[PDB]
This record gives sequence, structure tokens and C-alpha cells, in this order.
Amino acid sequence: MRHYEIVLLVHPDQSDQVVGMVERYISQIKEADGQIHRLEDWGRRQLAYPINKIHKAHYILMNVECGQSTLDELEELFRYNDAIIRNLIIRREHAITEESLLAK
Amino acid sequence: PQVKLKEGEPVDVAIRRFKRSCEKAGVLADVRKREFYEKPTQERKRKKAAAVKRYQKKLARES
Amino acid sequence: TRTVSEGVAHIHASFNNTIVTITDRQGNALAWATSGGQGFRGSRKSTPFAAQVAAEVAGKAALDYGLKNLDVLVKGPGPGRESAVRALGAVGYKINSITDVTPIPHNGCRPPKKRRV
Amino acid sequence: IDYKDIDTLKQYITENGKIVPSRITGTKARYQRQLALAIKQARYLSLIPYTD
Amino acid sequence: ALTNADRAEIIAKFARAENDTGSPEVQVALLTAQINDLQGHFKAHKHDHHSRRGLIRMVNQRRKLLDYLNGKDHERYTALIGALGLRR
RNA sequence: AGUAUGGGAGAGGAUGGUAGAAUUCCAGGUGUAGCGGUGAAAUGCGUAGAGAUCUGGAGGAAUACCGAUGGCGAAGGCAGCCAUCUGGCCUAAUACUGACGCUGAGGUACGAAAGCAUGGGGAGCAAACAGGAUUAGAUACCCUGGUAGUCCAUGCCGUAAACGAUGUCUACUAGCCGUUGGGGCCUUUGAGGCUUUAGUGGCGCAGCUAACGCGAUAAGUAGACCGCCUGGGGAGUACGGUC
Ligand SMILES: [Mg+2]
Ligand SMILES: [Mg+2]
Ligand SMILES: [Mg+2]
Ligand SMILES: [Mg+2]
Ligand SMILES: [Mg+2]
Ligand SMILES: [Mg+2]
Ligand SMILES: [Mg+2]
Ligand SMILES: [Mg+2]
Repeated sequence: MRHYEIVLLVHPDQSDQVVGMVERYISQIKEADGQIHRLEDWGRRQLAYPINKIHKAHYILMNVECGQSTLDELEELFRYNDAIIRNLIIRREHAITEESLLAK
Repeated sequence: PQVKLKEGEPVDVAIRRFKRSCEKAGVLADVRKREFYEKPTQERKRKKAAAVKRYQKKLARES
Repeated sequence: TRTVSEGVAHIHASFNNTIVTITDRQGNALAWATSGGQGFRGSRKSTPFAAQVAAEVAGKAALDYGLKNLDVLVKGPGPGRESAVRALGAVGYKINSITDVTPIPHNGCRPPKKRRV
Repeated sequence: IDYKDIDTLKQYITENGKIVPSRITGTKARYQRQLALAIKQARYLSLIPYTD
Repeated sequence: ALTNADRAEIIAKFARAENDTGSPEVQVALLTAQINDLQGHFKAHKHDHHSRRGLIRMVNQRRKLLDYLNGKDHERYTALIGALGLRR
């Protein structure tokens, strides 16, 4: 299993559903096997430039350890989830647990 | 640029400041560059000449 | 008929001509003038004087709508870009701000070939 | 230098949003490359604007 | 991509002495393993000529080592080729 | 000369996805005379409404700034961002094999752009071509349009001022100044100063050279192997053969 850092932007109207989606994603990693090192919710933020005419979005960041399956499964979930508007996945070496800037 | 103007700012001085800001930005040179397509070999030669001139300038300053 | 208090001015300055269009906010047009149209139809279209005359006539025409404060957006190269704002100030518009909006491609389409003159 | 350090990323960005050259700012080659990568990541994630 | 455990198992199988990692047997075994591993990659990417050059280099090095071993001792060479399942 | 184990830098290669700027085209809003182009013009576009500005949509191609005698690759050549597969290089110590090496006739692999065959795609640019100008003439240079092509998949083609106009490998021969990736040592005010290694640049002693110049990245001093030349044209041509 490798280490991945995932940042997701979520449409504001579905901001109340963020807790369910993050819970389901975490449950998938745990049931597969995985290891979840970080999970931060930055909250609503004004975007530097509009995306799809949206000017504010909800930011959620997560650092996990998983395998290729768990991975491609998560990317296709993000692909077919309408609430998620833009995602960034960066591979990392070793896990990061320290609190990151912009936490709240 | 976005040169916001003070209540008593004269138009001429405002235009001078706007020209200074545009010169700092360098948009005009970028606009000029794209007027005609320049070939990669010519661009590489131009950059080589620029580097050669820069190094000579540095040596002259050090001297 | 329509009355508006604030508006925008767009200066399309090129190497052959200068267009000055005074619009309201949201981009609906109110007046427009051209250096070549305002006489001076020749190589002098690109001279600063023609741009100044065009700006003067455009401002005088737009004064009918009761515009006192203007925002200036200038596009592209060409002599006469500076003359437009000077003419607007002379005719009496209070310029809130002046900004440049010239497009910059990030290495997109291929430009035409070099002239051999 | 990471993509989440918006303050230090801004310290190396002009008013127009362009990345300042190393020759002017005074940084080293590795730091300059890392910081350019971070700025591109932040631009994509919309923490900082591409232009203007 | 073969792992450290796999490489260690190969070295354990073909070691002639404790801490022996530079013998022709071990070198040829490792080269054969990695050559077999890369075959899967090279069907999925038929136009990776840049990596195919490294593959050819591996093959050439294996051939040189086998020739040296055969020249210096025939019994070891025959046993090695029999164990590794290589024609020549 | 090669192997195992820890770290490091990189536009090295292949497959897929994704983001911003801009051009073009298509609808709608405001609005009415020019727009465009050159040395000057004219062809062309526009009152069945152009150009200018705003909103929305379609599609192709390339990735501003960073950017750098910077980086990587055998050469050709490689630039936004993310994932997957994958080659080489550098660097410290220990531990292994024990000459396992250099070069290389035939042969074989790769090999810019243009061009060729099948299928797709086509925004911008543009051989051919058409029109407007200049000129004594214009089959051109300038201007307005514009097809193949430039793009994608699968193959062929074997060519370039494919250049450092400098074949590969090894050892030795004053110094000074930059820069990229590592190792080691010393100061402190947290960044600096010394060394060494592998690249990449500027001077320069000796030596070499017809001269210009090269000069530890040799064109110096020596060794191993290969390719090539023997006045200018005819001529990289004809005949024969191979592809
Ligand atoms: Mg033109
Ligand atoms: Mg050889
Ligand atoms: Mg033409
Ligand atoms: Mg392909
Ligand atoms: Mg030849
Ligand atoms: Mg070349
Ligand atoms: Mg030659
Ligand atoms: Mg012939």
C-alpha cells in the first residue's frame, strides 16, 4: 500500500451531505484494509475564480494509505459524484499526521 | 494595473502612473512577441546571444 | 431617454485605428466613435490626434445620458491609447480607474509568418 | 515549500499573478523549482488566481 | 518491479557462499528474473524503445556472464542453465 | 570490470485523465457607419446591421510567467497539472565475483522535417491555386482568400549544415573565475567559508598549428581498434545488383 493525499472541493448546497460522503469514503478504506492518517475539513471558502459559476466551495483534505483497487475505486467515486467539483490526488512517501496550515 | 485614482489626482499624473505600471508589467512586449511566428532555431540563437551578452556584462561589472 | 450615472469606456487601440466605445455597466453600448470615421482617413488614422478627436466626439455624444464618472479599459497597442483618457478628462469625465485588458495567449494558436520587406 | 502555504506563495507572486524570477527574488534553483510546482498546484486547486 | 524479498530469495537460492552476491550464478539468476518480469510490461507498451534499450543491455550482460562461466567451468554452466531453464 | 543493500536530482520513455489563457465559428442583448489592410493603395467584409462591448454554446491545437552558455537522453530529441507502468544517472560504507575487459569487417536496432498507404479529425497557419497591388515585364517579394499538410491510430520511408564540420576507450601534463547534482570539514545569529567528486561555461602557461586558433571537455604527450582521402570538372551521374 502507498500513501496518498486527496483534496476535494464540494458544491456549497450539498455542504450538509459532506459528513455522509466522508464517512462512506473512510468506511471503504477501512473495510478494504487501508490506513487513514489525516482528515481535515477546511470549511467554506471563496474561490479565487468561479468554477461552473460557483464562487464558494467546501474544502476537505485527507491523507490515507491504501492499494491500487481502493484507489481507482475512490477516483471513480469522485468522477461520478456530482457534489464533488474538482479533486487533487498527490502521491506521498511516508505518512503525515501533523496539523496542516489552513486547518480552520 | 488597476490604477485607482485619488480624489485630487490630476489626469496627467494618473496617466503617467498608469504608464509606469504598464511598463513594469511588460504586457506590451508580450503583445509584440506574438505578432509573427518565430522559428525555434532563431529563438535558440537569440537566447544564446542574450546569455553571451549577459555573461560579458557580468564580467565587465566585476572588472 | 435612459439616464445612467456611471459607465465604462473601452479603447480598442490598434496599429491602424482606434475605436472608443462608451457603454454602461454590464456592457450595453451607449456611444462609439472611430479615429478613421472622425475624418483623418489615411495613414493618420493611427496618429494620436485622431484618437483624441474620436474620444472628444464620443464623450460629447455620451454626455446626453448624464454620465459624470467613467471607468477606462484599454486594449492592445497603438498610438492614441493615452490620448483617449486625456480627451475624456478634457471633456470633463471623472476617471475612477484606468486598467489594461490586452489579451495574452499562453502559447495557443500559431501566429502568421514573418513578413520579408 | 508546499501548495498549502498561501502566504509564502503570495510573497513570490506579482500583482498580475505571474511568478517572480529567481534572479530578482534571490532564491536557489531547487527552491525555485519546488515553489513553481507549488504555485501551479495552488492555481489548479483555486487557492490563488491564475491571472489578475 | 521485483521486490527486495524476491531478490533476497533468488540470492539465497543461488548463493555459493555466505554474503555471496557477485558470483556469475547469482548475477545471471537476477538478470533472468528481471528479464522475465519486464516481458509483461513490454506487451502493454510496444513503443517504449527507450526502456527496450535497457532490456537489451541486460540480455547482453547475461550472455557475457554465461560465456565466462562456461569458459571457466563447464559443470557449473550446465547446472546453471538447467536450473534457470535457458536454452544456451 | 561487474553484483547486493540506504539515500538524491531530473522537459528520460509509454498509457490515461484533467485545468487556465487565447484564436475561430454559432445564437441572443446594446447600437449605427464604417471595418480591415499598406510605404500609399486596392481586392475583401458591412445598413437582409458590420466592426465595438456583454452573455451563452461548439470544437481543434499548443501549454504565458517560472525559464537559466539550466536539466535529462546513445543520437534523433524531450515543457502546464495528476495518476499507473518503466529505463538510465549520481552519491556513502560495507560486503561479494576474480580480468569476467577495449574496439569492432559483415549484420542488426533506433533514427528531425518533408513525403507515402488505410481510417478518423480539422480551430490557427499554410505548399498548390485564385484575386488586388509594384514593376518595362512579376509566373516573386507586399496584400485578401485558400487546398494538401500540419493533429490522432496502425505501418512504410532511411534522408539533413543529422555540426563541436572534432570516431570510441585508457593514462599523464601550470594556474585563475562562474554555474548544476552529491560527499566531507569549520563558523555561528542562521546563513556563510574551505575542500573533493560527476557534469556544464569564460580566460590562460607550456606544448601544438600554414594561419586562424586548441589548450585537463586538447586540435598537448603516448597506447588499442575501426571508418575514410589521394588535383578541379564529368559525378553520388550511367550500367548491373539490393531495398
Ligand atoms: Mg498581415
Ligand atoms: Mg562495440
Ligand atoms: Mg499569403
Ligand atoms: Mg500513442
Ligand atoms: Mg550523408
Ligand atoms: Mg540536431
Ligand atoms: Mg560529416
Ligand atoms: Mg543514385
